[PDB]
Amino acid sequence: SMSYTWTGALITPCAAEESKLPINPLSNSLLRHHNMVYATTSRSASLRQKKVTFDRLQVLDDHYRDVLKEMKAKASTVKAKLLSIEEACKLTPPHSAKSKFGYGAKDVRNLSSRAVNHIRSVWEDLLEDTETPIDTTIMAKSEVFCVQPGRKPARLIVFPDLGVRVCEKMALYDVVSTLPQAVMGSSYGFQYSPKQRVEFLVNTWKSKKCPMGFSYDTRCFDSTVTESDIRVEESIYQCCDLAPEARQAIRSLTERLYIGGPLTNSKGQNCGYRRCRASGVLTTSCGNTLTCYLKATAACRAAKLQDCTMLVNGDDLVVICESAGTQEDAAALRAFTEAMTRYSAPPGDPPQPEYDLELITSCSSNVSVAHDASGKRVYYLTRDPTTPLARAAWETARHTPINSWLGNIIMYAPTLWARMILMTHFFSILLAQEQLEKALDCQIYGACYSIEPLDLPQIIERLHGLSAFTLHSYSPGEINRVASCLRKLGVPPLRTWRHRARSVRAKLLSQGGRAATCGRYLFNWAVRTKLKLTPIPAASQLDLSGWFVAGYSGGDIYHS
Ligand SMILES: O=c1ncn(Cc2c(F)cc(F)cc2F)c2ccc(Oc3cccc(-c4nc5ncccc5o4)c3C(F)(F)F)cc12
Ligand SMILES: [Mg+2]
Ligand SMILES: [Mg+2]
Repeated sequence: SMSYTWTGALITPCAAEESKLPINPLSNSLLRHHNMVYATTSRSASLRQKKVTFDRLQVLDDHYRDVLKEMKAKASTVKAKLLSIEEACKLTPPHSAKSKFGYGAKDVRNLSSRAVNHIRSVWEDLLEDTETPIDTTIMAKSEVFCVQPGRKPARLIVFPDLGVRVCEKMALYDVVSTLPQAVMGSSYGFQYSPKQRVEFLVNTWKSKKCPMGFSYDTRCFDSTVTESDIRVEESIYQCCDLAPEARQAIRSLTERLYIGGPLTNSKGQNCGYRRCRASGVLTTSCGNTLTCYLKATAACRAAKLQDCTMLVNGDDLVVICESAGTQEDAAALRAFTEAMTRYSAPPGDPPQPEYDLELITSCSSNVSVAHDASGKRVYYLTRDPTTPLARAAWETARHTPINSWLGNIIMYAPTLWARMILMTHFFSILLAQEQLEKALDCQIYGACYSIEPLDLPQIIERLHGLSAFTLHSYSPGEINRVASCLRKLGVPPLRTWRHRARSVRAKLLSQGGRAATCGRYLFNWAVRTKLKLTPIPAASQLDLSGWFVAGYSGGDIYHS
């Protein structure tokens, strides 16, 4: 069937939308080529629509069937619980989109009876109506990027009302947080912290006689997802021991929301129909990871690829296997892609086989190596700084709900670019406005957390280890990439950053306390007379477990 059907009404904005980067006195310290930075607007929706709209083609075979059964067998072991309305309400973010029934995020978290009552209403309805298609809203997502030798058309977000959203949680939150793990095991990409991820890639890599890996990029994965896939996906959820209420809710949500439904623009007009995965629902992450793993695993048997391990993060997939020879690999890879095409997961960019782990890119990230205080090789997760930086610049000029910079510093703490640019820049600014104390929000795996800037040392040490503060002698490849990017966006030279860092470091050490701890560890790279960095007390006792459990992009999740 057609992934989408349009009535003609436009994808409309609910407020004015900024697209250019504001010439701000602060952002300018970061990068000078500000016209290279942009934000997507509904003004490009049409372009994105033409791409995400097409007729899916799917042919399932015995391999596909075999893997599904293997997957169902494992899910059979799961027993998912039903969340109460309070638990579900506590999971709602404060910024989350208000309901069209007289209540907003804040009311939900406060358990305001007007809200909680309508919520119960939607739930009762999910227990009685097993057919009626639930309304969704379509919007153009506003994200920051850096131009390219053109521009990226906005991405479309389809999401149900806050009411239906607190319910999805009530019936599927426990499921999407545990099932993927039970089914895919070591392959479930969201259970890892960046370091546990690198360790997993490296370990998997070194376990092959002659390794070979490749990343597979599906063309607009979300729309490749068919009704069949969605039902199959639910068939798995159904293997869980579930309270009657939840089993019904899942059955209904599957037929009324997940498999497809009507579309409405911000102006309340009928835009069309969706017969594929909605980005803004709770099951997107889990659903896509399971679906991708299913097809990919089944595809490897089809393409005769030998002993292949996989790491899946939603629509993002990377695969490592035993090389059978240069030409044979290129053969099987193509054989793979076709299998996936039949499964309705054609590639955006044809996949190319890699024989060096540093060249494989998954989750926009690659694995690279540097050295610690003692000169020991250290492996860490990195990526291209372009978008991170561009967004960092934008988040400097405008007040913004989520701070991609904070999250990026956390996830990429050991990288050269995060430590030299981001850490310096933001502390330099925070320190100024005396904001070092204020807590900020950011997202890790789509989930939303509230982080205190002054706890970055503990956090970083816990998730990465002390070496995150002393890595040096990065790879020439990471060095080249970083440089090119920094040069492209007009970022100040290394020296300007070393100076700026030496400065903020001093201003931090004087403040004493956590501030001193920040200056001491975070900026140890700037001073000639390095200090001895010892394990930070607070780090010793931190529960960063909930941080790396599952994915929740578009899931409307907030962990307090
Ligand atoms: O391997 C290293 N080992 C240690 N240090 C020191 C160091 C560090 F251990 C951590 C940190 F947090 C900052 C920092 F200093 C390096 C510092 C810079 C570098 O790479 C270079 C070298 C020369 C120029 C540029 C360079 N080209 C540029 N072009 C435009 C703007 C800025 C630029 O900087 C770069 C860089 F873009 F950083 F990758 C490599 C290393
Ligand atoms: Mg974990
Ligand atoms: Mg895609």
